[PDB]
Formats: sequence, C-alpha cells, structure tokens
Amino acid sequence: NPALQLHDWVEYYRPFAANGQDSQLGICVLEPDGTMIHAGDWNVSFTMQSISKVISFIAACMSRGIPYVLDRVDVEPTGDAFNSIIRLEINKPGKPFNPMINAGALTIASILPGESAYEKLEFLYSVMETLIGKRPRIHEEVFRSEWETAHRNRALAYYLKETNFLEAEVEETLEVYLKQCAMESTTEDIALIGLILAHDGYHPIRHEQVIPKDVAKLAKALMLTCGMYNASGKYAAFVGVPAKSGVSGGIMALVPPSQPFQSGCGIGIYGPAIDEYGNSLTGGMLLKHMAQEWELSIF
Amino acid sequence: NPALQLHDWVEYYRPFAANGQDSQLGICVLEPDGTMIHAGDWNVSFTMQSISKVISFIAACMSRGIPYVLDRVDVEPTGDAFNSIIRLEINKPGKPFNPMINAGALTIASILPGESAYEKLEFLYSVMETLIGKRPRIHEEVFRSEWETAHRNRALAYYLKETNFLEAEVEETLEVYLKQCAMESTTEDIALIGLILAHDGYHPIRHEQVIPKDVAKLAKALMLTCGMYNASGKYAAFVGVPAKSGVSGGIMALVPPSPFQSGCGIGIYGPAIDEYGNSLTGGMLLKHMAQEWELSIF
Amino acid sequence: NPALQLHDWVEYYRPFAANGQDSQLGICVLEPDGTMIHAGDWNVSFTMQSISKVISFIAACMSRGIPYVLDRVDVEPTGDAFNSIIRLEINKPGKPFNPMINAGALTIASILPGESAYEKLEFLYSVMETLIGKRPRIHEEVFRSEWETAHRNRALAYYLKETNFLEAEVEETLEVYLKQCAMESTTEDIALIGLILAHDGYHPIRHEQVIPKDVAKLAKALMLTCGMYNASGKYAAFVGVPAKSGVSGGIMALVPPSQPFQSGCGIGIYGPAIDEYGNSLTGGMLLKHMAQEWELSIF
Amino acid sequence: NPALQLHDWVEYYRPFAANGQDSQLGICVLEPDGTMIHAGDWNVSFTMQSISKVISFIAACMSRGIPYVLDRVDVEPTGDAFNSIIRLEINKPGKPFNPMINAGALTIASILPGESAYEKLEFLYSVMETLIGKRPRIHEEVFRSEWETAHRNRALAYYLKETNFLEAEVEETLEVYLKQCAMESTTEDIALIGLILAHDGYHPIRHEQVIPKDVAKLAKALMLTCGMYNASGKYAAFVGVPAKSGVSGGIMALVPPSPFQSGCGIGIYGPAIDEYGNSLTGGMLLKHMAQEWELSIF
Repeated sequence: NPALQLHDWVEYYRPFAANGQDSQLGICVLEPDGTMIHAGDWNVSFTMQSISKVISFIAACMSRGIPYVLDRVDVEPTGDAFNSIIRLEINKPGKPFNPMINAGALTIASILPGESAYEKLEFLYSVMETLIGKRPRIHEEVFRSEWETAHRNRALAYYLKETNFLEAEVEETLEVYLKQCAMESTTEDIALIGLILAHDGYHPIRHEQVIPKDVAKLAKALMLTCGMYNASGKYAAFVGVPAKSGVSGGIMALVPPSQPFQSGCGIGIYGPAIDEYGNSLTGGMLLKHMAQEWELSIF
Repeated sequence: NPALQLHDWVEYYRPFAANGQDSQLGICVLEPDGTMIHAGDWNVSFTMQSISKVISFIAACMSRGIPYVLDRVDVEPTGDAFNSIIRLEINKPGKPFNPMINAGALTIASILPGESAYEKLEFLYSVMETLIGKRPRIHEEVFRSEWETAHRNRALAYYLKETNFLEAEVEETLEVYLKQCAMESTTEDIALIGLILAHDGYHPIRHEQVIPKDVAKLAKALMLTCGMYNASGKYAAFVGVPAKSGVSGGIMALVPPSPFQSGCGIGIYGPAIDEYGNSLTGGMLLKHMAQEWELSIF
Repeated sequence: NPALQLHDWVEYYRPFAANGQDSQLGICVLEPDGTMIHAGDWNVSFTMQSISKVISFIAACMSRGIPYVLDRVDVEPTGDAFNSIIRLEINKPGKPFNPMINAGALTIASILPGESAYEKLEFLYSVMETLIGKRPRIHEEVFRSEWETAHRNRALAYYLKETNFLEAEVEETLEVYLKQCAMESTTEDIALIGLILAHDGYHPIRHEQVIPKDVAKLAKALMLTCGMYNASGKYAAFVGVPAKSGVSGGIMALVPPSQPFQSGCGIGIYGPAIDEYGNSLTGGMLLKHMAQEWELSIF
Repeated sequence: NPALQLHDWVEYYRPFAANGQDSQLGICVLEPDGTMIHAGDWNVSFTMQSISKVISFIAACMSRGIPYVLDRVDVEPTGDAFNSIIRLEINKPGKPFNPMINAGALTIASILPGESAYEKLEFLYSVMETLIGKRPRIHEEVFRSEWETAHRNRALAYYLKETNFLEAEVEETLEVYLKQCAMESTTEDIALIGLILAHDGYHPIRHEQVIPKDVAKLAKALMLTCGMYNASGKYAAFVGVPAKSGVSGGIMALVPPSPFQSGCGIGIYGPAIDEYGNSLTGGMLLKHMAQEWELSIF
C-alpha cells in the first residue's frame, strides 16, 4: 500500500507546481528495519539549503553543549519570515529568536568550533558524515551564485555582529552558512536523517548512538515549532509531525515510534516549487495528505 | 511513586513563588482508568482565565466547523505577548494569528453561535458541561472587576471590529470573553478536560465521544504551538507537552497515549506568574515531571 | 492677480478629484488688513475634522500651560498613519508622539479642563469663539454616524487608557474628540484661524491678543512637522508652509510676515477627495501650486 | 552684545557635558556682510560625520537632479533612530524615508556621479569645495577605525542592495559614505555652509550662486524635518531653526533672512551627545540663542 499510495499522490500533486516558484516531486520514507519506499524524483540531487540548519544546530550543541548554544540563541517562533530582520533591532538586546530562521542559523554557524570557515565547516561535515555515512558533496555553482548575492543575509549577519551575537567575523560566517546550504542531497539522504532523529540520535541501520538523545530531541522540538517558519503553526495543525524546509524545495520530516510506520520513520520530500513561506508547495501538499491518511500527527 | 514524587516536587517548588507576581501550588493528574493523584492546593478553586480559550475554540469549531473558524482566525504563533495588538494593524488585512492570543480568542467569542452574549455563553457552558460534567460556576466578583478595567482587551476588540474580524458587537464579545475567563475550576477539572483532549475527545470516564476527534486534535496542536504564547518554544523544547495557561495561575497540560502509558490530563495551580503570563512555580513543576518521567512527545 | 490666479488654478485642479476618494474645490486667503479673496466652493460648510486638533491643542495649552501638555504628549513626527496604533504598545511607556495624530489628539481632549465631555467641550468652544467670533455649529448627523463606528479611535483611546495617557474616561473622551471633529466651517473660517496663528495669536481684525504667542508658535511648529502626518515631509519640501488637514477634505495653511502677502495671511482650502495620507488630493495640488508660484516657503 | 552673550552662554552650558557621552563647546555665527562671532572651541577641528549628508544630498541633486533623487529616496521623517533599519523591511518596497537618516544617505552616496567610490568622492569634495573654499581634509585615522567596525551601517547598506535601493556596490558605497563622514571641519566651516544655505545657495562672500536655489531650499526643508532625526520635532518646537547634526558633536544651523536680520549660519561643537545622536551642550546652546533672540522661523 504505502509504496503504491505514494506513487498515486505524487502523480496527483505534481500538477500544482504551476502555483509555486518546478514540476518535480519526490518522496522517500525509511524505517528502522531498512524498509525503504519512494516515488517521483526521489534520487535527484538538490542542495539542502535551510535543512542544513538542523544539522549545524546539532553540531553546535554537540561541540559546545546545549547550555552554551542557548545563551547565544533562543528557541522561540518569531511569527516573521525566515529571513526577517526586524526583531534584531526591536527586541533588545537583540538575541536571535531561534536557530531555524536565518538570523539564528547564522549565529549557530558562528559558534561552531573552529577559527576559520574551513575549521568550522570541517566539524560540521564530519558530523554530517556520521549521519549520511559519507562526506557532503557541495554544489560550487550554487554556492558561488549565492556568495555573490547573499545581501539580505549579510545584512542579518552584520546586524548580529553589532549586537554581538556572532562569535566570528561576518564574511567568515557567511561562508560557513552558505556552504552548508549548498550541501547536496536526495530525498534518501534527508529521509535517513529524520529516521535518526526520530529515534533520538540512534542510527537504526548502523546500530550506533550518533547524536545525543537530548540534542536530537531538542532538534525535533525546534522543527515542529520553527522548522517551517511562520507556517509551522499550520503544519502542526494539519500535519502534526516535526518538519524542516529548504528554499531549494526540500522537506525533511520524521515520525517518532508509535498500522503504517508503527516503528516510526524518516521522511524526505523534494518539490522545487515553493510557497510564500519558502516551503515546497507540492511537497507540502504531499506531506499533508500522507499525515492525513495514515494519521501521523504526534498530537 | 508518582503520588509521592508529586508531593515532594510541589513542596520543593512552592518557595519559588517569591520571584513572580502567590505561595500556592497544586497539581492533579488523571488517567483513562480513573486513577487520580494530587498534591498541594489541587482543590482550591480559581478562574480558568485564558485556559478557557481552548474550550471556546473547540466550541466554535463544533458549531461553525473548522473551515469557518479558519477563515476568521489563523493558527500561527505571533512571537508576541498574549495581549499584543501590533499584528492587527501591521499584518494586513489583519486576521488574528491564532485563537490562543487575546486577539484571536475574542474573534472566536464573536463567532460562537447566538444572537446575544447570553446565547453564545449558554452554548459555551454546555460544551464545557459535557466535559467537566456540570454547569461551570462564574466568579461574579472577578468578572465585575475585569469588566470595568479591561482596556487593553477593549482596544483589541475594537481594532478587530475595525478590520472586520468580529462577527459581533464589541461589548457583546467582551462580555462573552470576560465571562468564560471567569469560569471557575480546580486542578481536577482542567486535568479532566486535558484527559479528554489527550484521548482525541473521547471522555474516558463516560466512554463517549464528547468532542469531534479532528477538533480535539486541532486544539492540541494550538496548545503546543501557541498555548503558552511567546514562551511556547521553550515549552516544546523543555517540557514537550501540549499546554495552556491562564494569568490566574492555571496550567492545563496532557500526554497522548504511549508511567502514564495510556496518556493523562494535567491540572496545575500557581498564582505567581512570569513575564509571559504563565505560572512560575506551576511551570517549573510541569517541567520537572516532563524531564523526570520523559513525557515529551518529541 | 491673486484673485484671478486662484480662479484659474481651482478650475485647473478641480478635475484631479477622480483620483481621490468629491469634485469640489474651494480656497480663501485672508490678510491682516482685511483683504480677502476666494474661488471655487469657498463658502460651502464642512466639518473641520482633524483641523480641530490644532484648536484643542491650543485650548489645552492655554488652560493647563505648555508644560502640563508636554508631560502628556510629545511633539515628534511618527512616520506612521494619523490613526496608527503600533507606537502605543512598542514605544514604552507608550506616550503618544504628538497632538496631531489621532492618539495624541485623543490625549489632548482628555486633559481639556472639565469633568464631563460637556464641561471640556464648553471650554474648547469658547476658545473657538474667540477665534472665529461665533460659537461652533455642529453637524449632529456626522457626529452620530461617527459615534457609531469610531472603532479604530476607541481602540486607540482604550489603549491610551491602559498605558495611563488619558486624563478621562474613554467614552467621555471620544465624545469630546468626535464633537470637535464635527464642528462645521468654511474656507473662510479656517483661513481666519491661520491668519491669527500666522500673527502669533493676535487677531489682526479685532486687534486683540486672543492666543498666547508661545502657544500659537508651538501650534505652527507642530503643523509643519505633523500637521499633514506622514506627508508632512513632502509638504515641508514642496510647500514649506505650516498646514493641517481634515479627512473631510479641508486644509488650513498660513504664512508668517515677510510681493504677494508680504504681510502674511491665513489660508483655507476645501477639497473633499483625499489621498492615501488623508490629505485633500486637489486641495493639496492647489496649495503646492500656490506656494510654488508666489514662493511662500518659510525656508 | 551677541559676541558677548555667546561667551557667557558657552561658559554657562559647557559644564552640562557630564550628562552625555566631552567637556568642549564651541560656536560660530556668520553673516552675509562677513561679520563673524565666536566663543569657545570654535577652531577645534572635528569630523562632520552626519552633517555631511546634507552636502552629499545637495550634490546628488546637482548631478542627478531632484526628480531622479526623489525616485531613490523620500523626504519623510521616520520617527526612528538615525541608524534604524526597521522600515527597510516593513515599509515595502523599501524606499528609504529620507536622506538624513543613515539608510537614505547611503542610498544618496550610491547615486552620486561616478564609476567608483573615488569618482563619487571627487565630485563630492568639489561641491564641498565651492562651499568652504578648499578641498576638504579627511581624518584618515577616524575613517580607518570606522571602516573596520561599521556593522550597523553595513547591514543597512546590504539590505538596501537587496531591495534594489543602491545604485552601487555595497562596499563602494560604504567607502563613499564613511569618507564624507570623516571630512574635517570647524564651527567656522559649517557656519559658512549654513549661511550659503540660509541664502538659498548664494554664497554671500564670493557673490555667486553656488547651489541651485531650489536645491538649497529642499536641503533646508529636510534639515528642519529630519536633520535632527527622531528629535527634530522638539527642535522645530523649541528652537525652530533648520538644523543638522553629527555624532562627533557638530550641529549646523541657519536663519533665513528677516539681530541677524539678514540671516546667518551657525556652527556648533559639543562632543557629548544625547540618546538621539545630537550634541547635548551644543543643543542647549542653540536653544538658548533661538529663545533669547527669537530666531524661530515659526
């Protein structure tokens, strides 16, 4: 059923990509026992974009410890856009609200262990490797294009610098931030990432505690609350499963233990066309429909 | 153990009420089988205040239907104070972000079924009655006091009226709104309301579907995302249990099925509240439970 | 010339009333020597609306003294709409920015001498009488309509109450505020009002110091800076003369002493159709054109 | 008397520099006939900082023309801090409100004529030269220091670039911007610049039209409405003279024709500045003059 059903909903939702800003749609669901299913363009490589924020938040937590990270960044939804800047001036002293939005993610990248973008990125990549099992390939072309026009982000970054919420130089931090966003991946890779988090940091395939439980838990908490930005409320209400998105069109979702996926799973969706919030338009229609039918809500 | 650990914990966190604006602290946990445990001021009656926004919301949905409510109110966190008015003007057209914040709940009040505040209130008291099993008692004194000085809320109400997000007269809506907030309850009552919700609307004591499953589910979603206002994030991250509070000191919380392996309802009372409007001691108490028994749904 | 010229520009600008939200346009310029000119619909009665704010600000200043008024209300432009409310919550303790916007004007009305709307309004009317020479007639119909739908204003009012910036009950204050806005008048009446202010509180016709110099000066200062709300910057730049507007379409302008109007004057314009800022669309095109040609700018 | 009253006043307000973040205070008033009076630290050189936004603005207008500048920047007060970024995001599309605030002046810098910061700077130094009568000297040390830590301003610049309100590269614009701010001057120089402006651009010492009348008029309008940022209101109400300040302590002001019956230029220096970025002592000094001699154009 699952397999058959995904093939149906993918083909049923593919068309709404004319309402976003493209007609590609892929999904991959993975279980702790290795069972894997997919439909659509699930093996097509795309940059993780904002999905990498979950990982860097993890890395920073593992290196510095949750306390150290919480001093620098909060965990509250902002109600604003992922790249909004107003709360950095308004809300004094100006601490970023959470690590999912651009501002907090920029802060996180700045507190990653290392003295240079390379040193920090090395630590991030190594962790990434403990998850997907290989080193992250990067999309130089995308990183280049992005490094040349990351205006909004440099503004955010520079503003954070001033209010002293950047444990590193601006351009240095941009590089870290822009590279992680350029880390290539497929629905298969992010699906496996969710499956690991779904099981509180335990890799069910490799039987090894790759991420500390409390950290993986904290990560999930933030996905639910800020993972989909100022659309998270909707996701919680109509999907009710931790999820994170990437402007490139990806969505990493996951279901914690306890008919279908009774043992939980990691979800990986790809849908280039994105909505006003920056979340995959059809990717979201596919995730909502799934959760709806199989009743995945953790509420 | 739970019964005992609760007594220890309450006695332990009671003294922290000195940091908020109060020395009381009470709890009550209820299970589907009927087992109930409590410690401290669990029987001291208190107004539900905002804890009622969840029932009025649930009621609007039962009457109007979810589709109708979602056209009048959204379900997004504002990242602002519960009584913040900012977004009613800045975010045009001006649809209130969610029913948990004062702006949304007022909108919700205006859409309840009825030609008057009385009619809208009776429908509310009835739903609230198929939950706690009795007509709710209203703290007349508290209401009269709030009625005279609910300025902030009146501004909110009036602004919503201006942006056409009130399907009722302002004063009529204030009435309905300030009335539910005044409804009286003890940890036992909200604990029950929380158990019913935890079980997707099935009342585990009368064995009956008292709330449309999808509606109860939606309420729980809102609780987790906005129930504790601009403090909800920390709550999902440090307690991880859907919760809802009232400035009177109440906290309603619940654990979905799978200690308390079959879910549960939580009722907490702690008059002293923090900067976000959530009970200080009550909040600490819920956190300890959450940590120690691992209730987090994450 | 002046007379002839006004008749021309009125007829040239009348048509642009199809771009506002009506085709009426009137003007009346008055000098200290009694010389008066007008064109268009200058003798048509309209409610002063926000123009009354200048008067109540005056009254309050005369009764309480500028210090007392300045404690309750500031004199800074807000950059927001005349009926905006955000700064009442954002900017703590939440003091209104100026007496020209709705919020500050509501505060002013609340500090007018009296215990009731009647007692306060009596004081305001009496002052109004010392200016126009008669008691203000009121447009009951407009006041009624307005009292039934002044939502935005009650919100403002009620919010001020909470932050304690209203020296009176909300509804009481609304009545005061809503009545002054309903005070009827013609271009002739407001023109004479400007002429008095133009001469620092001296009635040039009646030869009597009706308004204290420092108060009339303060009033002018605020017209220039906040009189046209978030359009005052434009007026200062393209008109450069103190001015106040009323949503009903009126504009009261004035030129202080030192070819045309060398001895100064008071200007009264009426143009029902108003722009996005709430300022008469054609009334403004007429005031700009005048200032431009005769070079009225005080800069 | 003026020469003397100035000495008394300066000596009198000097001591108030303890309340701001400095003990210096200097002034210089210049008339069309060439009479010049001064008291205190009037010859102590200081960077113009924001006082230069008026000349760069005047220059952009001379080169591009007013119509072109007004499509890139408005002339409205923001009611916010000079270095506030808020409106660049909230007020869409995001056109900076006015050239006096940091956001606008940066926009202005980007539109000056030129293919590089050097070319845009030379055009600026030339205009500034047909005013003070000499190539402006740049405080290299101060500039180098600001260049390394102008974060806030960099954020502003970068946001404008994002909303397409910069007709130049960010760093190139920062350069031009941080360079003019570093231009050196004494009360005498800004006083002169103020006299020229007071006379609608006619230089009363060389008898020549050095600034298009309409342009000089527009500059004076902006000075009165935004020159003192979110403190301009108080200034129109308590000084009533078009003024412009710099965080270095400078204040430029001027009185249009009809003491000083033929207008005048004012140059003030007072390092200690208030919460709005305007000189504390300098501000008090200008106010006293304004009151005592009745300079108010209102």
